Amino acid sequence: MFEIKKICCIGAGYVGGPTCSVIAHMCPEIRVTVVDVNESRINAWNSPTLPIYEPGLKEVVESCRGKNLFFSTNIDDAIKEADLVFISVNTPTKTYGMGKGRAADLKYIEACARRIVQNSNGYKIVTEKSTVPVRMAESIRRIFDANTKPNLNLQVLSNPEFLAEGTAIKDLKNPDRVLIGGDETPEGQRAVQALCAVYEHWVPREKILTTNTWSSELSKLAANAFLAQRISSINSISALCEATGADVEEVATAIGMDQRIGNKFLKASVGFGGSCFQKDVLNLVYLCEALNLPEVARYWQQVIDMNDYQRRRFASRIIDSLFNTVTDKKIAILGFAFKKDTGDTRESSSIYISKYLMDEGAHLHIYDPKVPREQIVVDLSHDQVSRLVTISKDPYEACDGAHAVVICTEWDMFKELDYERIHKKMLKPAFIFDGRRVLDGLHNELQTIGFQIETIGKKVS
Amino acid sequence: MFEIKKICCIGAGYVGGPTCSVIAHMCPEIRVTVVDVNESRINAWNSPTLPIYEPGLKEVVESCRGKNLFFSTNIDDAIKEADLVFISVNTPTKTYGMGKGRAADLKYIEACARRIVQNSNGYKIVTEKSTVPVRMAESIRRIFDANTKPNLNLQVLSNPEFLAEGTAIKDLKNPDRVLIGGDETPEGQRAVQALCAVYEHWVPREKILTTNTWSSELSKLAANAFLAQRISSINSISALCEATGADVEEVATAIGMDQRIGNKFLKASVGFGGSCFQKDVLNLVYLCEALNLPEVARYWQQVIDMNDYQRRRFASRIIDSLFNTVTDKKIAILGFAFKKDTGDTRESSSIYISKYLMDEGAHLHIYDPKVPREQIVVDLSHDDQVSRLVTISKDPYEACDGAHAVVICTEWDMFKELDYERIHKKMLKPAFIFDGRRVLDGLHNELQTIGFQIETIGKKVSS
Amino acid sequence: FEIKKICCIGAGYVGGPTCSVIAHMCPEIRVTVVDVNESRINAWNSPTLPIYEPGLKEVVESCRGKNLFFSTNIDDAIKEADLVFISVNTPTKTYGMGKGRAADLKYIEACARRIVQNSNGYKIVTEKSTVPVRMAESIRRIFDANTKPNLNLQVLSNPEFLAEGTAIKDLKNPDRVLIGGDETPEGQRAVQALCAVYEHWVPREKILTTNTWSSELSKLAANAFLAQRISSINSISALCEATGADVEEVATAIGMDQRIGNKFLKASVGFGGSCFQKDVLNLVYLCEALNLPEVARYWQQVIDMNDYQRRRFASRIIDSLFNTVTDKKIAILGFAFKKDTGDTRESSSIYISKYLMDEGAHLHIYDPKVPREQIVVDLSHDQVSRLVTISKDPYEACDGAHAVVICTEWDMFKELDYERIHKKMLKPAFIFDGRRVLDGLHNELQTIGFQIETIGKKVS
Repeated sequence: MFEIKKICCIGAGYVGGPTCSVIAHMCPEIRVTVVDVNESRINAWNSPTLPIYEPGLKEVVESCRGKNLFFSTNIDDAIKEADLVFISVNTPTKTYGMGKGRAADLKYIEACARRIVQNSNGYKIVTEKSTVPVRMAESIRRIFDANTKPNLNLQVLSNPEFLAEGTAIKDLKNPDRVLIGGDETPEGQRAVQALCAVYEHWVPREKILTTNTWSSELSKLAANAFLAQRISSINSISALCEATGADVEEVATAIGMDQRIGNKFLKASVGFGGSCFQKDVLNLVYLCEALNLPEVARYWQQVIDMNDYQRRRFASRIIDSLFNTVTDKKIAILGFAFKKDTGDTRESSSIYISKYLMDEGAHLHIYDPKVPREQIVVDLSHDQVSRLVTISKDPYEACDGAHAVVICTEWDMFKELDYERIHKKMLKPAFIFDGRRVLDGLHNELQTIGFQIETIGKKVS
Repeated sequence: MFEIKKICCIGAGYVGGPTCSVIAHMCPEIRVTVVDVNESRINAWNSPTLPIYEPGLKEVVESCRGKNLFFSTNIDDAIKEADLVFISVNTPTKTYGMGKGRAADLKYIEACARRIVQNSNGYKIVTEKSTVPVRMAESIRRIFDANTKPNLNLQVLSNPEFLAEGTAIKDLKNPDRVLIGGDETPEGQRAVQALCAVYEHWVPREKILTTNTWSSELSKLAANAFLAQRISSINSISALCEATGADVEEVATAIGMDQRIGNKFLKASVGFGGSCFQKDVLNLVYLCEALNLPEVARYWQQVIDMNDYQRRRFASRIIDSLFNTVTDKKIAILGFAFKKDTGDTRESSSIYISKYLMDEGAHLHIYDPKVPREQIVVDLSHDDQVSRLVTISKDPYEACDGAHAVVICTEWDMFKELDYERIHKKMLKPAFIFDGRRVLDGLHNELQTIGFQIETIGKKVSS
Repeated sequence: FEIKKICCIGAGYVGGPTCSVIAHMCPEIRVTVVDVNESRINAWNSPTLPIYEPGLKEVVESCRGKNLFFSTNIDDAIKEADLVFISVNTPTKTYGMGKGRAADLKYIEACARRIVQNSNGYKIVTEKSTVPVRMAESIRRIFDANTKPNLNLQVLSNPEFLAEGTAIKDLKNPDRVLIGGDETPEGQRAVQALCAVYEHWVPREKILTTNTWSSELSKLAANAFLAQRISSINSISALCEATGADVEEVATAIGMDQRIGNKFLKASVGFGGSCFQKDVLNLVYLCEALNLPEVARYWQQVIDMNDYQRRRFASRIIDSLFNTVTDKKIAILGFAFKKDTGDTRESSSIYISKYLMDEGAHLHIYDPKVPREQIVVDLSHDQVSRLVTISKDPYEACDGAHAVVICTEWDMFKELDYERIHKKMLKPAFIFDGRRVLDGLHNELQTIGFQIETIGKKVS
C-alpha cells in the first residue's frame, strides 16, 4: 500500500487553500505545499492576514504553517518533489465564444496539466479538485501520454470539493462524504487507495466513497443542481401560494417533515445566488446540449428560468404596488450580499432587483452592513449608478423620505429596526417588500403602524 | 445582316476585361474599347501589370492593346462610336435596405443604361454581360423607350459570362457554350445574329445557344446554383462520412463514376468561396421570395446554409479536438485565399474559420503565399482584436513553430511538400493537423508515424 | 483464393439479372439463385421470366442448367457456396419508429441468421441490396455471436446500380463496379477475390474498391444526387413560369456546362419509381438518427420540392378550371411513372389523380400499358367507384371532357388527333402537359382552340 508523503496543490483559492490546510493539520507526517502563479496570494497566505475568511482557518493555518504546510511561488520544485499533485485552479464561466455564459473556461486546467508533466518524473498521483466538466480526466491523460518520458507514471484521480463558503473548516473536518474517482484498473485502484489513506487520518472509512473517474466528476455537478432545484421548487410554490392564499412557510414545513424530502433548502427567497449554483447548473445544461441530450438540458434549464422568474416577478410587484411608476422615487434597498453574514455579492439577487428598479429610474439608497461601497458600485456598473444609486451608512438614512423599503438579504438586524421611526419619515403610503421572510411574525404590528407589507409566498392582505 | 465593327465595354472588372481582350485577340477587324470611371483600373489595364491575374491574360492583352484593344476613361465617345455596347459593371450584394444580404444591387447597371441612351444615336446593340436578376432587360428597355430620340434604335440582348476563375483565358478561347438571349421579334433576331457572328470568328456554331432574353438571364443564375449545390451536396455527405466511418473521397469517386452525374465539382472542402457563388445563389433566393415562390427560395437557400454549416462544423471540430479550449493557444492557419493559385480572399472560408477561432481567443499565425498581409488584416477587422490575436507569418515553419495545431484551409500545392518532421519537433504535444482540403491524403500513414493526430473533412477521427 | 461457387439469396429485379450475367460471363463458376418464393423460382426455370428486360431472356437461356441454377434449396446453396449475395428486399417501414422513411431490415437479418446457421469454414458474404449505412456491422455481430470453430465469414458490400429498362446493358458494360470491404488483410483478401469474378468482363479501371461504409453510403448518395438534379430543374420550372423564361432553354444552357452534364435535366410533374423517394427518405432518416439535423433538412428539400411540383401542378388545373372541378370530366393520359413501362410505383399520376379526386372530379384514365386493376388499387384507400373510370382508348377519355391532363410521356400522345378531341370537349378546352411532350405543337393546338399549359413555360 503506497503512502503519500509529499503533496503539492496548484491553486491557492477557496478550494485548494482550506482543503490543503486541513490535510496538513490532520496529517503531521505529510508535507503540504500550496503553490500559485499569483504571487500576491502566496504572500498573503504566509502573512498575518489570510486572503479568504473562514471561521477557524486562521487558527488552522497558524498551527501547521512552517512545519508541514508551505506556501510558495516555486511551482516547478513543488511538482517535482510531490507524490500527489492537486489541480485546484479556477474554472470560470466562458464570457466569449462557444458556450458563452454557460460552458466552463478550461484554459487554466490545461496549462496546469502541461506544467505538471513538464516537471514530473517517476510516479505521481494527479488529482482534479476544481470543478471540471465530465471527461476532463481523459484530456489530462492525453496531455500526459503525449508528453511522456521514460519511467514516467502519472495516475489521474478525481476528488471534488463539497465545502460551502462560511463553514469550510467544519465541512472539511467533518464531511458528509469524501468522493474519490479513479480508473478501475490495478494502477488506478492503487492510486485511489493511496488517496483514501490520506483522508482516513481523520474521516471514518464509511464516509469515503470511491467511484470511477466519470462518476466523481458528474457527482459534483449533480449535487449542486439538486440543491438549487430544491430552492427553485419551493420558490415556484411561493408564486402559487400568493395566488391561492396558501402560505409558503406553512407549505414548506409540511413538505419538509416528510423524511424522504427533508427539511433543508426549503426557504423561499427572491432567488438563490452565490458563485456556485447558477454556474454549475449552467455548466450541466451546456454539457447536455453538447452530448445531444436536449430533453435533459431543458429539464435543468428550468431551475435557472425559475430563479430568473422569481427575481423579475419580485421587481414587478414592487413597481406594480408603487402605482406602476417608480421614476425618481426614493427606494431603500436593505441588504446587498448574496446571503447574510458575508460580504460576498456574487450573483446576489439584490444586484438584479436593483438593476430592474434602476431601469425604471428609481433613486436607490442601498445599505448593507458588510459589503463595501466600492463593490456595490462595481456590481451595478458596466454613470447610471451616479444618477440613481446612493450607498447609505445606516438603515434609517436609507429609509428617510423613501416610498418603500426592499429587504433583499436576511440580515438579522433588519428584524430589529425601529419601524415606527422609519414610518414617520417615509412618504405615504409606505411599503415594505420582504424578499426573505425576515419580518414574519411582525406583520400585525407593522400594519397597525401603517405599512403595507408584501412578502414572498403570502397573499397580499 | 449587321456586322459589328466597334465594341464598347462599360466595366473593366472580371466580367468585361478578359472577354473583351479575347474578342479583340480573335477578331482583328473589330475595334474593342473597354471603358470605366475608375481611373486607376484603366491605367492598370494600360500598364504592364494587370488589375486581375489570369494565366495567359497578359499575353492576350499585350498582343492587341494599342492595335484593336483599348482601355480608356472616355466613356461618352466610346459609346457614341460603338456598334455593340457591353454592360459589364458589378452587381454586388446589397449591404443595406430591402433585401440586405441577398438582393443584387442594381444602381450601377441602371446608371450605365441611362448613360448609354443619353450618348447614343442611330442603331446600337446593348448587351447585358454582368450577372443580373431575371427581367433586368425589361427595366433597361423601359429606360431606353422613355428617353428615345428620332432615329434611335437600341436593341437589348443578354450574353452572360461563364468563365471559371483560374481558367478564364482557356474557357473564353474554348467555351463549353456561348449563350445569347434576345426578343423573338425580327429586330431582336437580327441583333442576336449580329452578336453570334462575332463569336463565330472562333467559336463553332454548335456551341452558340440562342434563347429568349429571360431564359438567358436565368440560365446564368441557375448554372451557378447547380454548381454550388454539387459542392454543398458532397459536403453534406462529408459530415455523414465522419459520423459513420465512410470516407468522402471514396464516396465522391463512386458517385462521380456515374456518367449521368460526372466527376467534376465533387471535392469536399471546408466550403466554397469567391466573389460569385454565394452572391449569385442569394440573388436567386431573393428573386424567388419577391415572386412569391417561398418553396423555391428555401430549396436554394439550403445550398448556402450547408456551406455556412460546413465552416462552423470544421471550426467546432478544431475546438473540440483541442480539449475544448483554444484560448491563448498558438494555431497555424495555412492558406487564406479562397482557393489555390490566387491572392483573392473574397468570401474565403479561411476568413470564417479564422473568425470562429478568434472568437475563442486563439492566437492565429496565418501564412498564405499570395495573399498580401494588409488584405488579411482588413478581412479579419471590423482592429483591436486583430492586433491582439492575429500574426501574419513570413513562412509556414514560422507559423507552426510552437503551435498546438496546423489548420490547412486552402489547397496550395506547397503544403503537401512541407517538412512535417521538422514541424512536429517544434509543435506542442499532442500536435494536430486539421486538413480542410484533403491535401494531405495519402500522407496519413507517414504523418501518423511521425506523431501527428490528423483530422480531415469527410473522415472519422482515428482512435 | 478463387471463388468457384456463388449463391444469391433473393431472385428479384436485382439478384436475378446480376447473377445471370455473372453466369454468362464466367463459365467455370457455378451460380445458384435461390429464393423462398416458389412461384418466382419456377418462372425463372420456365420459358416466361417473371421480369421483363431486353436481352435477359436471351442471357438466361444460354446458361440455365449449365452453370446457372434457380432453386428453393437455400440451405444447401449456402453450405456449398464460396460467395453468398444478400439480395432480399428492404421495403420502407409502414409502422413504428421511422414509419414512412426508415428501411425495414427484417429480411436482411433473417437472411444473415440463415447464412451463419448453414456455414462452416471460409465464405465471403456480400450485401447486394440497398441497405442502411453500418448494416454490415449488424451482420458481423450476428455472425460473431453464432460462431463455430474455424468459421470465417467475411462481409463485403457490392451494391447494384442498374436502371430499369436497360438492366442487361448496364450489367455487361457498367459505369463502375463498387466493392467495399474491411481494410484488414482478411478484408482485402476477400475484396480481391470478388474483383476477380468481375474482371472476367469488367476492365480493372472500372472496378472501385473502398471500405464497407463508403460502399453502402455511395449507393444511397448516388440516387439522392440524381433525384436532386430533377428537383433542382423542377424548382427552376416554377421560376420560368413566373418570369417568362423557358425551362427547356434553361436546361439546355445548364447541361452544356460539361461540369454539370446534360442528363437528368428534364422538368416534369415529379419524379417517381420505387427507388428515388425511398432512398432519399432513408438518407434523411439516417441523418436524423446520427444527430445531423442540418444534413437531414438539406436532403429533405429534394422530397419537399418534388411534393410541391405535384401539388402546384394539380392546383393549376383546379384554378384554370374556374376553381371548381366537382362533377367535371377530366381525362388523365398516362398513369405509369415513366413511359414504356407498366410500373406505377410512386407515379406522379397517382398523386395528381388523388388531388383531383379530393375535388370531386370525374377522372377518365387511359394508359396503354398499366392494367386496369393496378390503377384501381393505386387510387384506393368507394371514392374510386364514384369518380374513376378506366378508359380503353384516349378519345373515349377525352369525350365531353373539360381538360386533358398528360402525366406520362408516352410517345403516342404526341400523335393524337387533337382537332377531333377539341370538337367534343367542353369549352374552354384545356390541355395540361406535365411532361413537355407537346412542345412544338403549341401554335397548332392554340389555333385549333385549346388553352395549353405546360411545366416551365409562362401561360400564353
